[PDB]
Amino acid sequence: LPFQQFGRDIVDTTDAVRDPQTLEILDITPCSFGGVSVITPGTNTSNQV
Amino acid sequence: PDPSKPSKRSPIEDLLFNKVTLRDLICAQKF
Repeated sequence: LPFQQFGRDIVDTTDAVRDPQTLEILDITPCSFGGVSVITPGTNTSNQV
Repeated sequence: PDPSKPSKRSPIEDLLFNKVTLRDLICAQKF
């Protein structure tokens, strides 16, 4: 709606902002991340992973 | 098991599966 700039999600996090010059919807999504797991045999068998 | 069903589940097993079920909340946690 007019006079409505920011935005929030269910958990109260800034997910959208409005550009000052040219008003527009600007979603904010964090870049990808995650865990890393290493699969290895015994170090006395080989060294490949 | 019922061959016609693609998931290969007995007729009783289908009823159980379709009865518990469970920006959206799931994506909020992941971030």
